[PDB]
Amino acid sequence: DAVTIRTRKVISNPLLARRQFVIDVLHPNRANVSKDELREKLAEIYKAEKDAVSVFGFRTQFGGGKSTGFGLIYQSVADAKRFEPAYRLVRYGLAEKVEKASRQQRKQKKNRDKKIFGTQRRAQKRAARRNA
Amino acid sequence: MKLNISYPANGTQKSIDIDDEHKLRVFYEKRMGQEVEGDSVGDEFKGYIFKITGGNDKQGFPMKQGVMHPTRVRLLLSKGHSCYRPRRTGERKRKSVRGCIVAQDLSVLALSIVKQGDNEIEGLTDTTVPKRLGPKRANHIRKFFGLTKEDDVRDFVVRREVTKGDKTYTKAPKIQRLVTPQTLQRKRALKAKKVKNAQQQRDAAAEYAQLLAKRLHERKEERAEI
Amino acid sequence: ARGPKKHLKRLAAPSHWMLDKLSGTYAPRPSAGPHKLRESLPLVVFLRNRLKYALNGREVKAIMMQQHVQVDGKVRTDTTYPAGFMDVITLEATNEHFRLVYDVKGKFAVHRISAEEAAYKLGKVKKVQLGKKGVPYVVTHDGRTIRYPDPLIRANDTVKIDLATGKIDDFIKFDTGRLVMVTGGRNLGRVGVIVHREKHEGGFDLVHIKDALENTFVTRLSNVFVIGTEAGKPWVSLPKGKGIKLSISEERDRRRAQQG
RNA sequence: GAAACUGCGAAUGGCUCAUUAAAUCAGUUAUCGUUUAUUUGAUAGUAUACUUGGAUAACCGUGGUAAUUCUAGAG
RNA sequence: AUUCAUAAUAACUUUUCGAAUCGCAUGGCCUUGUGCUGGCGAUGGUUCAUUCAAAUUUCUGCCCUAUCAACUUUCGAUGGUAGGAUAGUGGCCUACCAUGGUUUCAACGGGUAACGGGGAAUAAGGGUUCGAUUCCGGAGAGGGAGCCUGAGAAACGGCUACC
Repeated sequence: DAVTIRTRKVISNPLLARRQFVIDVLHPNRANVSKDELREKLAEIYKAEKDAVSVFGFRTQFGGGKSTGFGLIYQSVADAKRFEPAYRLVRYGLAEKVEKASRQQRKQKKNRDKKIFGTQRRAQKRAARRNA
Repeated sequence: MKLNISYPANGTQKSIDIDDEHKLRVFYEKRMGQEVEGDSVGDEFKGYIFKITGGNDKQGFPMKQGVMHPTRVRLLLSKGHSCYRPRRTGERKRKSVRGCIVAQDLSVLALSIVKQGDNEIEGLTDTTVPKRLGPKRANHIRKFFGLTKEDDVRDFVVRREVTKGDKTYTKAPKIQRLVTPQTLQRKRALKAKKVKNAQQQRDAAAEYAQLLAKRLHERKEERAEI
Repeated sequence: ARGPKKHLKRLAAPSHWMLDKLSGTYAPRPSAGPHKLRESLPLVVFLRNRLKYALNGREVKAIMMQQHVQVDGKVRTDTTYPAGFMDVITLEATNEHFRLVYDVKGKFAVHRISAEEAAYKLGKVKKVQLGKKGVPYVVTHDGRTIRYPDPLIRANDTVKIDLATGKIDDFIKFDTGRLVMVTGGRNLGRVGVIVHREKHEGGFDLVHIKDALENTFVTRLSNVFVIGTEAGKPWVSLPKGKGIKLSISEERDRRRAQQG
């Protein structure tokens, strides 16, 4: 209801081929909209694609209503993929959260490779022959 | 007391076993690297001459050349020594090793066949193995194929072909120290850069010389007006 | 302590970087380079905390890995490059240029300059002596070495250097009447003009200076950076203020006056 | 793109306050009394060459010890 | 401020190094030979400079204690000459020699429920008390000692030995 998008402190960022500014939502009678919704409104306002828009860090003033945030308007999915981290892309869907094990499991494996010199196959076959 | 004989001529190894302690006396009190007559060892061994290359004792410790004891000692081992692999640079560990003199207390004796006898062992003399890779440096290719300096070495390196069902191909080593126009260009570039640098330093020295003589001239007039 | 320190605690970082207290434990540690650790501004501070071109240090890494950022014209990728006094920082991708210059308040202000301007700098003569093969050289305050200088040059003199060929364009003799700019001390960032120099053998020489407004202020000789030949003519552009100190009441008056 | 060789780092950091009373430490000096990887400047034309050799790892292969980030013979 | 830098001469050296390395583009010249050539670079290298360090180092400044008044000097204590060792100065160590060095302006010895400092608590002023601990400096890795590697460690998530 009467959602408005208000921008200040705009930096044209060619080094990362993007653009940095601050984004304010003026929404009454509502909790707040999802970040993705601000991405579609930013897209419609600035006639850029959805995947070239990224926003983050939204906080509302005391008393409800108005919220601030920070957003990036890239100039391709290619650019928004070149200059961006994995967690934002997993948020949107432009990537996938890689299925690594836990930190303890990975560290324990890496320490467990410190007890073998040379290739794993060599040790495996050697131990198999000695366990006959 | 298992015997780990190997025949380098064919790249063949076979671990045999001797139990009758009356049939191993020919090695007792021998050292590492010394030669031994295979006639007295068993029966399949007539005519054979072996080189004592190493061994491990009943506790597993390896023999080490130069420790003239028939028992174990502890030595501070460092980089370059036998029986030790350093874990970090400069590390030295004190380790237990077996001497180079052969006794009954060994578990295994390592042997190399120096000259074949008259019979054949089922897998130690009759068969052969090939050398897993061929020459990789150019001049070793020349030496081993008897090639000439001027012969094209690119296309006569040996290839090995892996047959994974279809789309099959050979895999060939890169030749190091092969000469290319790239190598010549790099050498020319370095020589030219040395030439250029020497030139520009000579020019700079000359220009500074003229600057010195110039201010000499003006200084001479400046002092000549007093 | 067994060997060289590689970390710089945030509270131990020089204050003239205006590093906020509560960001995190550590501060950028400027690499060994042309300028002293304390009297230099590493590039990550310049390209993040001043220009806000990057939100963080990872994006600083990305920006410099793409040949964007330049120091004295040459391309640098060392995020912690000790950029210091008179250094010229070129940003061709943004079409923007800078020069590290001490604003009067005591810091490195964000001093924009032109492309024609961003092709030279200035250098104080530390010493003059003969190297190997009798070749004379002079050492500058930025670790630059130049062979075959003018046979008249001595210590405490400023030279003009082209950022492309590394050659000396023109210089200045140190004597009374020169426009200068204090390099250290409490008089940091302010622009004055030489009045007199007092010579203490074995001690530290003292120099007497005067701002455009009549104010006589003394300073250690080792903090004097000659910037011109006479009053009113620097050899580089000066920041918003021209290096004259204004008292707190004066600045408050000016703030009220400007804002209405 | 494993392994291994080579190079670099591992002398930073983090923890603690036991020792320590002109010692440590603080401000202030000195190196015309020394070493310094790295960084950044410079900087060497000096009176078989279409580019020299031989080792070893990685690797396949025989193993030994109850056991260790143990290793030996051979190609 | 120098026997400084730099330069010269005569000789010396188990001869230091003055590039047998690597990636992408492949251009231009013809006296058309797998020709002569040459663009951004990687890495490396002697010396000097610089930067990051280090090691020494000047002056002044520490709590309680005399039921601690003399201390140091055999086996270095204070100094001189010569050497050895060190990265380098220096009793750092050795040889010979001299007999010096500190102390009531508190040496030396003993205590510390003592790491030092920036600081903290209370505070009319002057003071009193605290600071293991977010920063700086030091020291240690069970206790001791000795080393390897390396520019840099007497390193302990390095080694060696004893307890």
